[PDB]
Amino acid sequence: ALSDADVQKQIKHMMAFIEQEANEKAEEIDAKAEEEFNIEKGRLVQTQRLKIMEYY
Amino acid sequence: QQKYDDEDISEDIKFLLEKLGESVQDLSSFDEYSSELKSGRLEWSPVHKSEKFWRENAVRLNEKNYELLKILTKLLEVSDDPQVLAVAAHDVGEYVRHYPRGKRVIEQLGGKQLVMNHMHHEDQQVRYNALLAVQKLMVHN
Amino acid sequence: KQFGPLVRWLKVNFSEAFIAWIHIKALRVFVESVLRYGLPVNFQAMLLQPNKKSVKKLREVLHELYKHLDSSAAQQEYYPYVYYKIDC
Amino acid sequence: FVAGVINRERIPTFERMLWRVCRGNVFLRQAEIENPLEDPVTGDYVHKSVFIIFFQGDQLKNRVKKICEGFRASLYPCPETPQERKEMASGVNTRIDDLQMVLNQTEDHRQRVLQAAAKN
Amino acid sequence: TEFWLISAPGEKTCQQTWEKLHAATTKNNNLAVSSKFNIPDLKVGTLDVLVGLSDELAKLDAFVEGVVKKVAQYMADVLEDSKDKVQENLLASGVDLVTYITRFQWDMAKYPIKQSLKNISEIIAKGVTQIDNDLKSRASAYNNLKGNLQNLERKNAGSLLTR
Repeated sequence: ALSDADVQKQIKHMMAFIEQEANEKAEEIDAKAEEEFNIEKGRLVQTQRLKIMEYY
Repeated sequence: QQKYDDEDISEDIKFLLEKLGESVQDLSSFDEYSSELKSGRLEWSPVHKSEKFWRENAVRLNEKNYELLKILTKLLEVSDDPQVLAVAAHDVGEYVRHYPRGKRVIEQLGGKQLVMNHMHHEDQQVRYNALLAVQKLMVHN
Repeated sequence: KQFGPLVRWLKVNFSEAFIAWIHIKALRVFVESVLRYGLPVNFQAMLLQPNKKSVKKLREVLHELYKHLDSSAAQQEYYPYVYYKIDC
Repeated sequence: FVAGVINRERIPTFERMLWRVCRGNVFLRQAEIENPLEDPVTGDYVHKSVFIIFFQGDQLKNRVKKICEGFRASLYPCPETPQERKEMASGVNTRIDDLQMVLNQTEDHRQRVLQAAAKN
Repeated sequence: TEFWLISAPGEKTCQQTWEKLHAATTKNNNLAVSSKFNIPDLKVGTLDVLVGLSDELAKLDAFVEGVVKKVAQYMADVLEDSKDKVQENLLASGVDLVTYITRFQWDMAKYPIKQSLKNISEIIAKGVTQIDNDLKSRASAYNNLKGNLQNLERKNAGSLLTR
């Protein structure tokens, strides 16, 4: 059916999908980075502020 | 199997057979076999052929650091009495059959190679025992 | 008085089910084209109301058109072109 | 996937089935054996070839296992590119030689014992 | 009535007029009715996900075929705007099936363009499931009332012995 050149073309198609998966995973890790930034930042600010106010 | 009218004959035969069964059961003990091998006094005996000793006490053959199995290897290299070597080969085969996981340890020890050597022993019985031992060692290989 | 709005019930619900049906079939065609080719573009879905007895002619036409693509694999579902049936 | 074992009788239709599964996503490992060894089940020196596809998707691998079941395709490899696979092959060759020689000794012993058993 | 939903590889924009207007080699030389389609542009994930998606799509389409033909049959039993012989089909999108099939458009409002394929399939499955269950309940209630009416009629049917 497909020639060997078409087999390499389908390998390139697999590569387009692999790079798409890579982009998806990188952006997902970036989203998780934003989420942990928010959560841990709020947590640390809350704990430090509460310590300072109890001291006060 | 034969039946006699004299009840005394049957009772005495029953007694003797039962006490002989008890005696051979008492003979069957891993301590006895381990002493035989520690001092090197190897010979065919009911302990060397007791199915429970090979099956139930297969864990007992797993010595501390498998030193008793190492003694079997040492005898595969050292013992020159053909009967003792046949005993060692048969016991190694039994140990492998009832504990295939110790065969890898034997290969590490090189005892397997010693049985490969003992295939071509100068006495047919030793050749046969080594043959059976290796045939058990060829499971999943 | 049950029959009164029963007509609305069944008619509207059949409408929704039919809409879902054709949507599913469109998704199936999209998936089949995207799999039978790589990065796809304008695969040109098409609607046919076959004339009577002319099924053989149409099958011949499409075979002559696009049987070079596979030539070995694509019948009941294995055609040299993406294919589906619809009842109406 | 591998230069495995197939009797080379439905390899063309096997490729056709795999082309009806996917659109030939990966080149199929191709190998052939001339006058091969006796098959364990068939008990004859049947000709063998092999034409099998490697995959990255899980559903695709499940389908490959399904079509291997449906066809006469023996496949039990450990397809690892690095050198440890070839070291494993060398060890397999050593075990094969050991099996051959022990089998020869056993056969000779059996022949001798049977001759004696006849004469008795 | 039978429609066919086909598709070509689409390597060229000339394929647009080869499948529709090219009377030399098109369908029965442009005798079968030929009409373009609306198909959403949707993202795809990975290949094994697409295999699972296609299998799920086939199964769900079979089930939806059962559902849609079953509601058509129940409406035929109701005998209004559809019968087992006359009025062979009901109205989809408020228009007859021929007009909706010939002018099929994508309903992104119900199935947003930015939902993944699997999410859209799940939404469709849930919608058709709930629709079918509710309509089965309604039709069962209506048929039970009809059966009770007919039972009462049978009790008031006969002669001076049993009527």
